[PDB]
Amino acid sequence: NSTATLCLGHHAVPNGTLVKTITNDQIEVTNATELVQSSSTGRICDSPHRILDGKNCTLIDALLGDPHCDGFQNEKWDLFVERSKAFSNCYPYDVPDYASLRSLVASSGTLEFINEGFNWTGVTQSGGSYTCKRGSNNSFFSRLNWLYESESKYPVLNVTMPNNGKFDKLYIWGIHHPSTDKEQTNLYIRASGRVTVSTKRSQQTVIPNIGSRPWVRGLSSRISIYWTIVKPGDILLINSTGNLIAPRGYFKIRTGKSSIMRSDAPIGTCSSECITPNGSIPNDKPFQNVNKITYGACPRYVKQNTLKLATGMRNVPAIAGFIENGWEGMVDGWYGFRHQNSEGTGQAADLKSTQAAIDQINGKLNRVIEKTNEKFHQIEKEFSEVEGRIQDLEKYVEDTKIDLWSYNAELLVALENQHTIDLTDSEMNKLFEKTRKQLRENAEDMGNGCFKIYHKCDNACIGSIRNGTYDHDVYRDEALNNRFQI
Amino acid sequence: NSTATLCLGHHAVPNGTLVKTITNDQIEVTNATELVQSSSTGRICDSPHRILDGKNCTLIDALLGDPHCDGFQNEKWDLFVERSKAFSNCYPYDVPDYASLRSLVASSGTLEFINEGFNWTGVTQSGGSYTCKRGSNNSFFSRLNWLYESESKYPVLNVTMPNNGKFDKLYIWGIHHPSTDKEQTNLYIRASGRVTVSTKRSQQTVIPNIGSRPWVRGLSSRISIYWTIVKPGDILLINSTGNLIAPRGYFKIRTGKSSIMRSDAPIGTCSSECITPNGSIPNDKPFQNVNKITYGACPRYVKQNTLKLATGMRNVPGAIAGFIENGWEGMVDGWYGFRHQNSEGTGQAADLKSTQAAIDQINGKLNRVIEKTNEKFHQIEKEFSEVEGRIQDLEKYVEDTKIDLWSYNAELLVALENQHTIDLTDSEMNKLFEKTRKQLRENAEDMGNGCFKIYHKCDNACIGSIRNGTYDHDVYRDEALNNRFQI
Amino acid sequence: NSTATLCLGHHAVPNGTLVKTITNDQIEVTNATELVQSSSTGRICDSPHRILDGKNCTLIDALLGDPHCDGFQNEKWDLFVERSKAFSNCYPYDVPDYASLRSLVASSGTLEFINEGFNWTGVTQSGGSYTCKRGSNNSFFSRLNWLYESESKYPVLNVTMPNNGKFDKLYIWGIHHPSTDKEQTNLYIRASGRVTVSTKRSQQTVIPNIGSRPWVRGLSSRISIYWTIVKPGDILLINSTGNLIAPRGYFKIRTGKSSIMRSDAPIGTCSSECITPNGSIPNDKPFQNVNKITYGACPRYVKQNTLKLATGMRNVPAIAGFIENGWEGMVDGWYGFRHQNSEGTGQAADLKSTQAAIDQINGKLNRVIEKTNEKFHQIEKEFSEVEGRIQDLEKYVEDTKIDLWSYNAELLVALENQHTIDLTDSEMNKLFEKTRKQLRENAEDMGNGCFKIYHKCDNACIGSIRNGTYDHDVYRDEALNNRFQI
Ligand SMILES: *[C@@H]1O[C@H](CO)[C@@H](O[C@@H]2O[C@H](CO)[C@@H](O[C@@H]3O[C@H](CO)[C@@H](O)[C@H](O)[C@@H]3O)[C@H](O)[C@H]2NC(C)=O)[C@H](O)[C@H]1NC(C)=O
Ligand SMILES: *[C@@H]1O[C@H](CO)[C@@H](O[C@@H]2O[C@H](CO)[C@@H](O[C@@H]3O[C@H](CO)[C@@H](O)[C@H](O)[C@@H]3O)[C@H](O)[C@H]2NC(C)=O)[C@H](O)[C@H]1NC(C)=O
Ligand SMILES: *[C@@H]1O[C@H](CO)[C@@H](O[C@@H]2O[C@H](CO)[C@@H](O[C@@H]3O[C@H](CO)[C@@H](O)[C@H](O)[C@@H]3O)[C@H](O)[C@H]2NC(C)=O)[C@H](O)[C@H]1NC(C)=O
Ligand SMILES: *[C@@H]1O[C@H](CO)[C@@H](O[C@@H]2O[C@H](CO)[C@@H](O[C@@H]3O[C@H](CO)[C@@H](O)[C@H](O)[C@@H]3O)[C@H](O)[C@H]2NC(C)=O)[C@H](O)[C@H]1NC(C)=O
Ligand SMILES: *[C@@H]1O[C@H](CO)[C@@H](O[C@@H]2O[C@H](CO)[C@@H](O[C@@H]3O[C@H](CO)[C@@H](O)[C@H](O)[C@@H]3O)[C@H](O)[C@H]2NC(C)=O)[C@H](O)[C@H]1NC(C)=O
Ligand SMILES: *[C@@H]1O[C@H](CO)[C@@H](O[C@@H]2O[C@H](CO)[C@@H](O[C@@H]3O[C@H](CO)[C@@H](O)[C@H](O)[C@@H]3O)[C@H](O)[C@H]2NC(C)=O)[C@H](O)[C@H]1NC(C)=O
Ligand SMILES: *[C@@H]1O[C@H](CO)[C@@H](O[C@@H]2O[C@H](CO)[C@@H](O[C@@H]3O[C@H](CO)[C@@H](O)[C@H](O)[C@@H]3O)[C@H](O)[C@H]2NC(C)=O)[C@H](O)[C@H]1NC(C)=O
Ligand SMILES: *[C@@H]1O[C@H](CO)[C@@H](O[C@@H]2O[C@H](CO)[C@@H](O)[C@H](O)[C@H]2NC(C)=O)[C@H](O)[C@H]1NC(C)=O
Ligand SMILES: *[C@@H]1O[C@H](CO)[C@@H](O[C@@H]2O[C@H](CO)[C@@H](O)[C@H](O)[C@H]2NC(C)=O)[C@H](O)[C@H]1NC(C)=O
Ligand SMILES: *[C@@H]1O[C@H](CO)[C@@H](O[C@@H]2O[C@H](CO)[C@@H](O)[C@H](O)[C@H]2NC(C)=O)[C@H](O)[C@H]1NC(C)=O
Ligand SMILES: *[C@@H]1O[C@H](CO)[C@@H](O[C@@H]2O[C@H](CO)[C@@H](O)[C@H](O)[C@H]2NC(C)=O)[C@H](O)[C@H]1NC(C)=O
Ligand SMILES: *[C@@H]1O[C@H](CO)[C@@H](O[C@@H]2O[C@H](CO)[C@@H](O)[C@H](O)[C@H]2NC(C)=O)[C@H](O)[C@H]1NC(C)=O
Ligand SMILES: *[C@@H]1O[C@H](CO)[C@@H](O[C@@H]2O[C@H](CO)[C@@H](O)[C@H](O)[C@H]2NC(C)=O)[C@H](O)[C@H]1NC(C)=O
Ligand SMILES: *[C@@H]1O[C@H](CO)[C@@H](O[C@@H]2O[C@H](CO)[C@@H](O)[C@H](O)[C@H]2NC(C)=O)[C@H](O)[C@H]1NC(C)=O
Ligand SMILES: *[C@@H]1O[C@H](CO)[C@@H](O)[C@H](O)[C@H]1NC(C)=O
Ligand SMILES: *[C@@H]1O[C@H](CO)[C@@H](O)[C@H](O)[C@H]1NC(C)=O
Ligand SMILES: *[C@@H]1O[C@H](CO)[C@@H](O)[C@H](O)[C@H]1NC(C)=O
Ligand SMILES: *[C@@H]1O[C@H](CO)[C@@H](O)[C@H](O)[C@H]1NC(C)=O
Ligand SMILES: *[C@@H]1O[C@H](CO)[C@@H](O)[C@H](O)[C@H]1NC(C)=O
Ligand SMILES: *[C@@H]1O[C@H](CO)[C@@H](O)[C@H](O)[C@H]1NC(C)=O
Ligand SMILES: *[C@@H]1O[C@H](CO)[C@@H](O)[C@H](O)[C@H]1NC(C)=O
Ligand SMILES: *[C@@H]1O[C@H](CO)[C@@H](O)[C@H](O)[C@H]1NC(C)=O
Repeated sequence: NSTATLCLGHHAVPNGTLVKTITNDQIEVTNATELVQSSSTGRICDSPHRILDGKNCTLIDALLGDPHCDGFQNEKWDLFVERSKAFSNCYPYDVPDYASLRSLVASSGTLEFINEGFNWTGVTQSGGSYTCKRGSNNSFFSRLNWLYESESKYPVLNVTMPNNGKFDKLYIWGIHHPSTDKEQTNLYIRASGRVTVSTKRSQQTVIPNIGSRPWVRGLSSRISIYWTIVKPGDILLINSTGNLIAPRGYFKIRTGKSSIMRSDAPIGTCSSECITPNGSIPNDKPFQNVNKITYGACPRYVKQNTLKLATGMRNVPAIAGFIENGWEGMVDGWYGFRHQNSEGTGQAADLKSTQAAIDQINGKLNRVIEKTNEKFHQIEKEFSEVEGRIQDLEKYVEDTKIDLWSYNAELLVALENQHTIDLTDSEMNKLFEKTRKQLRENAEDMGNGCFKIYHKCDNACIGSIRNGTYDHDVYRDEALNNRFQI
Repeated sequence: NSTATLCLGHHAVPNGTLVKTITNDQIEVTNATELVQSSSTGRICDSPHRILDGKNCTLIDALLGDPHCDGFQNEKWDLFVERSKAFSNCYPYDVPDYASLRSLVASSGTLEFINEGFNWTGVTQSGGSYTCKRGSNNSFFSRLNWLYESESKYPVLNVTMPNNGKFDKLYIWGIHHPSTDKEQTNLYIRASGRVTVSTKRSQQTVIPNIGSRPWVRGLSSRISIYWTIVKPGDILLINSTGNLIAPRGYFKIRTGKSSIMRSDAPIGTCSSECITPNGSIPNDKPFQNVNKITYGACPRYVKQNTLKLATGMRNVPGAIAGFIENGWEGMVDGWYGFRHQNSEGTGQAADLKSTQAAIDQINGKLNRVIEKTNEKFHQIEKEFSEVEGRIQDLEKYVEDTKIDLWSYNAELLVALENQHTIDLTDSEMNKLFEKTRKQLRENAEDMGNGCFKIYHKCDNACIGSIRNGTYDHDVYRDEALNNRFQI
Repeated sequence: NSTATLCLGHHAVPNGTLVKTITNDQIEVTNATELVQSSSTGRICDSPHRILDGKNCTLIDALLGDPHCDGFQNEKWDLFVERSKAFSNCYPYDVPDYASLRSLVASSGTLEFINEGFNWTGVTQSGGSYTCKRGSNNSFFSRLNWLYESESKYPVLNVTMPNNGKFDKLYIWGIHHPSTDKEQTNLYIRASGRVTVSTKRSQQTVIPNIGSRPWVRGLSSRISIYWTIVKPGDILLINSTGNLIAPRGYFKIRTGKSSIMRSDAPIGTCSSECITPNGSIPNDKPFQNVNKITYGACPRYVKQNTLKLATGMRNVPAIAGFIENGWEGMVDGWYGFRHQNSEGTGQAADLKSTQAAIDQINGKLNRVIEKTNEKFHQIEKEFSEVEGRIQDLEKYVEDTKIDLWSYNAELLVALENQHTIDLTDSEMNKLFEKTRKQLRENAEDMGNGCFKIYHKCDNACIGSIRNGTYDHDVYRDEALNNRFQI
């Protein structure tokens, strides 16, 4: 035979993967990678973030100084983990705007407390209760000071505490709501008391409401917790005629990246930057389906449980070229040559075109994988109580956010996959045209991805075509003689 | 040395449509479809959602038990429709945080009420008023209990009601603000009263303010409405020495997909999943411009009133010529096809396979644009009757931010999709041309206008063999090479 | 000698610019434009928006009528600019909902005040203080009326003011908190006063708290500011037994595009639609990095400090064609021809293909640049105090928004640049194919972007190829003779 065949082709695999594009919902590619993190280890890694396990204590109980929370005194955290088993074991209390106090302490990230010498002359300090046992002693919240009558007298208190420092001061104080009038008059001589806590710019007044309350841990009395922030150069001024649960000092309030999370996941010895209530998750992938509640450098939450990014070309199950099919038998390259000549048949991968496609697919992998982590503060996203307007707005904000990011994730994968298909198809065409330019007038396109070479073309000659060193002039006379005969 | 011409082309229409792409603001295509729902029937369909027309009653008036709202007792709804003509015809009242009470009742979706036996020994029950007529006699809110003196005595009430069930209880109660001291002392012996309603985790104390308020429906007194939710295992405790408007029981409070909408649109007999204050709208399209207030499975609201998605190729208005120059208005039975000119005359034939390939891809993207579409969650309020400050600004800002982002998404999506449709329909034309040139081998030359000069005798059957893909170039190669390569 | 060479090419520049695409993080193009506004002039332009410089006055002090703010009476604004140097110099006061009042007045855009004749029979009007000097005399807030005892009597007030107009009325009023019981009884006979301000649909009751507050400008007393909006057809009813700081009328409350901004930037005589606290910025570009706080028609805020949009093709620094190289020596076009023939060598730009590429790039420039400005009202985005739940939600919404727009901006530039690279490559190939179709059998593709023309091809013949009027039949006999020799 005075001719040879040179076919251009691409590889194929027996186990393709379905992905989505702009055109079709399901197209098979040779390989893909998952972009949605859907699994967790189940453990909260104690590195690199400072994790603080609240165990039996809520953050507020550790703030007030519930006795079984004494170990939390002056503690700091990057992430405070509140357990569902936590409980209160001191004086029954409520906190108006509980969520806001819990949030502002959590964000501050410290329970550092500085005692201050308040001048409570005329009243008895450190009132206790059998409902707040600390060891063998009736006691009280470690950071609050229960004031009451001294010598059957409760003089009007007018006590000041200036902030001469360079930091903000967080003062926690309260008001005692006795259950009976006798109880009211025994502790505070008057049948009713008043508290005004003021600064240069603010004032807070609260009236105790004597009366029976539903029984909670052996009492029908209550304490209401309030807070006051005193800026540097401002002054705390306390006026009371009874029922004041006084502060023993202030908490340092700092600005930082700390937060709080509800979780029953065990704390483990490992390292992971992203934390969810289900446990830590890796943050290599750009999206995650584990939990919309996150802490740290985290993939963005989406509704999809899987989004596959194509990392290879379309998978397509005498000799023939790429127009017909792909080559499962080609394992050492993505594109290559098959030939038939006087020496038989052969196959060789084209490394340069293979690397050009691989470099682009790895290129888009870096862009899709590095424009990734959400890294700012998080509102609450789960609610135990029905609250109306503001809770509705929080849910609406989070739902709007998730739908937009789910849309972004869906579009990104479809656009990226369409481009991956296009670029891998383009490399095939570029190799074919490159080969056709080499052959000049010595070959004809058979239309199936193969060239009919109109001269004797041994393996070294075929190698020169794969080489880019084929000299068409050497064979032109023979080839034109074979092509243009009658 | 006879020859023939075979031209490749695509169709064109006289009435094209302008669409947008990544490049141009206006490019004419053969066909397009609208993606923004911009019209409504004006009618609220009563299916498949349970619609409840409030008619003359607000949701709160039906909750409290205004006499002309008695027909709303124990009713449920998926969507409560409040009319602008609604009015109150009972005791003048106000509700601190009205919007929150209205919202949580609306979301619960039921006015189911369970009477309970409270112990009001020592006081007179069921106080009435002439401004709240029921039938012929002075009456009051059906679900509220006006307590006052018994035998010139109002003992300190200390009444309990445990929650021993497995669901939450919503208690509606109130406080009477008399206009004069005589009124205060006649009904409630002391010159001032107190109310404390508490649970294990909450307590609410409110002080009546005796005095005249502006005249409303014949009275200068007021009732202030409050509410309390009691969890299972918790206990309601009521302590009062006067002015208490007592509850007669609790409302069931549920968690579900119910809501409330202000609208004057009539309710109709039809079926439609998306409801807006303008009426029901179809939800086939991905976007809508009718109203940012929606209920049900609805297209997403965008600022654009039209977004046209290309569903055909670019529209482009004696020898024959191919696709390079123009399109073929005379081709009606296909999108791509052939024209030939040979010894037997001229002819035209559509290529069915390549036409379907284009249509299949365009229908493919039509599905993707339409299937990832409906918003399916709860909606905050988006219109406001009073100017309120911080929280209302944030609600408006959230909604404005959302709409701008979805408007951007819709604009980009249509421009990308249209660019791809133009590109794929152009590609099908080029692939059909390349497919033909591969068949002809050395028997033809590209004339540069979308046509081939075939350098051999090429009768109608021979032309048909090229369109059919069965043309054998070897049969004609000798004749063709002789015609091509002469001096 | 009896042949010619015709090469197809595109231009190149020595100083390319790096942009991003879908594939690579850094690809050099001939030209690009910046999409992120990152600089400000430092000046707030007084046009075309009505700027009102508060100078020494906060908006609230101008509202109440602090004497050194008398010049702001009845003033209007599009944007009120509050300075950090502002101060109060009247009676010490607080506003329980300061931020909300400041916001609704700012949004209304006017301090227009309508005096009304209230019936204060039985009390003395226009109470003053030495802490609020107007000229040289004890005075008070210009818009408030300090009522107190007349003839050692303070009768119970029951005063009405109906709204019979067609607009809403904003009433600003207050309550006096005396520091001692002596002040309380001297001004108001009773040891305590009560105020109820009501309408058909609302009622507000407030109790003074007698007692010492921290020293502010020589006094320990306070005024608490409250407000009431009265709709058309509604009625204001004021009931007082002491301590009432009465309104002298109402402020007009309008609905419009006005707002308030904190800034120390100087106000300028210039024109700029977009204002930031750093100063006015141009709004030609679609995005900006200057400040998330904006007023007017503004580019959207993004985290990126630069986003470069390609406005030219990839930059690729005898004769050869585009397969190898770009042509830095081609300055008058984007694509063109280089030839070698019997009359010498030459270069010519192809205007049609250059304009086709430029028109597509200018076309996408309009779409990227014209659909751009945010044109609605803005929440607060910086906070002086630590506040809890609602502030967290405000921060979270703004952070969510900025990340979404930052993502949109990144994806848009990557897609646009990929398409710009692709469309400019396509124009080069289309020009090459157009030339190849013209030449028919008279030339062969040399594989480097050049044609070998197998006939004598003078300057006029080359011109006919570039003009699209080359007649291949004229030269086909000569060309076939040179090509097909054996
Ligand atoms: C329910 O709430 C009311 C309101 O706080 C509570 O009222 C208190 O009732 C006691 C009697 O039970 C009053 O004490 C009496 O005052 C007179 C005044 O002279 C005195 O002579 C009597 O010996 C007795 O001390 C008390 O003043 C009153 N407190 C207020 C603020 O009005 C009531 O106790 C609550 N009941 C329950 C069961 O919670
Ligand atoms: C006003 O009404 C409430 C409603 O009952 C009264 O509260 C009740 O007070 C008694 C004790 O005074 C509580 O009984 C306790 O029950 C536990 C359960 O085992 C038991 O261990 C204690 O030894 C004691 O028996 C009862 O729980 C409590 N009810 C609620 C709902 O908390 C209140 O005392 C009345 N106050 C008056 C009349 O002043
Ligand atoms: C404005 O609101 C005030 C605050 O409630 C109302 O004050 C009430 O005024 C009446 C007399 O004007 C007081 O009643 C009198 O009490 C004395 C006490 O010795 C008695 O001797 C008289 O026979 C008469 O009953 C009433 O106590 C007082 N309310 C309170 C809580 O102190 C006033 O009525 C309102 N004015 C309006 C709406 O015009
Ligand atoms: C405190 O002042 C208010 C208002 O200055 C007094 O309320 C007024 O009471 C009169 C008495 O009926 C109301 O008269 C009504 O006039 C309309 C006119 O159309 C008429 O249709 C009614 O049948 C009735 O006669 C008047 O509307 C009402 N004003 C308001 C704003 O509600 C109040 O009586 C004073 N309180 C004391 C204790 O003096
Ligand atoms: C502004 O408020 C004052 C006080 O609330 C109103 O003045 C009061 O007007 C009534 C009727 O004009 C007076 O009643 C008269 O009392 C005299 C005895 O002094 C009696 O001889 C008459 O037959 C009549 O009953 C009332 O005394 C008077 N009170 C005061 C303190 O002057 C005044 O009408 C209000 N202004 C307007 C425009 O409504
Ligand atoms: C702290 O705040 C309380 C109220 O929030 C202020 O209470 C007031 O205390 C004075 C005593 O300095 C009381 O005045 C006295 O009343 C007796 C009894 O009639 C009288 O005989 C005396 O001549 C003297 O006037 C005043 O009633 C009381 N206020 C109230 C509303 O009851 C206290 O002054 C504040 N202390 C400081 C240092 O700011
Ligand atoms: C309740 O306690 C407060 C806080 O200790 C007392 O306020 C203080 O009152 C004194 C008396 O005038 C103020 O002294 C003044 O200081 C200024 C600033 O240098 C000075 O220029 C004056 O000549 C005068 O000496 C002091 O500033 C003030 N402190 C605060 C924080 O307000 C108040 O006196 C007590 N209440 C009663 C009724 O005594
Ligand atoms: C399928 O594609 C993935 C992603 O490109 C390949 O996984 C990468 O493999 C290289 C070298 O083996 C690593 O350096 C990358 O970190 C891997 N990336 C990811 C996301 O895993 C994988 O090798 C391909 N072939 C398969 C899975 O058979
Ligand atoms: C991670 O944990 C959360 C809750 O801690 C899981 O969310 C619940 O999933 C169950 C699965 O049946 C649902 O029934 C609940 O309605 C979900 N609750 C909430 C509040 O979302 C979540 O499924 C976990 N992630 C997993 C298992 O991948
Ligand atoms: C809604 O309320 C209006 C106002 O009361 C009702 O219209 C009145 O209806 C009664 C009874 O038919 C007539 O006697 C009155 O003459 C009507 N007045 C006016 C001004 O129209 C209306 O019927 C109510 N409709 C419903 C469904 O409750
Ligand atoms: C549906 O009704 C709404 C109002 O319920 C219309 O929206 C308002 O229409 C008026 C009339 O032009 C405008 O002045 C308002 O500015 C519109 N408000 C908003 C938020 O858009 C809306 O145009 C109606 N749609 C149809 C199709 O009738
Ligand atoms: C690089 O591209 C920019 C943008 O296309 C060119 O700047 C434009 O120049 C025209 C004509 O002078 C102006 O009408 C446009 O307003 C300009 N646009 C922008 C965004 O500045 C610039 O000339 C190009 N540079 C080179 C060297 O070609
Ligand atoms: C803003 O207020 C400050 C402080 O009152 C002013 O500074 C005073 O300026 C005037 C002349 O400009 C002098 O009479 C005073 O001696 C300055 N210092 C003081 C009073 O401590 C400033 O001028 C005011 N600026 C404006 C624009 O009103
Ligand atoms: C515009 O002004 C803001 C604040 O006045 C600048 O942001 C601050 O920049 C400094 C560095 O100069 C940082 O230390 C602060 O932390 C920044 N604060 C905030 C809130 O961002 C901003 O850089 C200015 N931008 C321009 C273009 O002038
Ligand atoms: C197919 O199987 C091989 C080994 O059997 C594996 O390496 C490859 O990842 C698989 N392909 C895909 C797309 O998972
Ligand atoms: C938590 O409380 C339970 C029940 O009182 C107790 O058995 C357990 O030891 C506590 N754990 C810690 C860490 O305090
Ligand atoms: C505390 O205040 C009293 C005034 O009641 C004062 O006499 C005393 O010096 C102050 N300091 C003390 C007791 O250390
Ligand atoms: C291919 O090229 C190499 C050098 O690039 C040469 O050594 C070899 O002989 C050529 N022919 C083949 C490999 O058939
Ligand atoms: C235009 O497109 C729509 C939707 O793709 C299709 O239903 C309709 O039949 C098309 N019309 C023509 C004339 O092609
Ligand atoms: C209601 O409460 C009163 C309180 O004095 C009590 O005497 C009476 O027995 C109670 N009635 C019933 C039916 O339980
Ligand atoms: C294709 O169609 C033409 C016309 O009917 C005919 O000449 C030819 O043999 C057909 N070949 C097929 C269907 O394989
Ligand atoms: C096109 O330009 C060539 C350059 O020489 C010229 O020969 C020819 O006449 C021109 N034709 C037209 C139509 O401009």
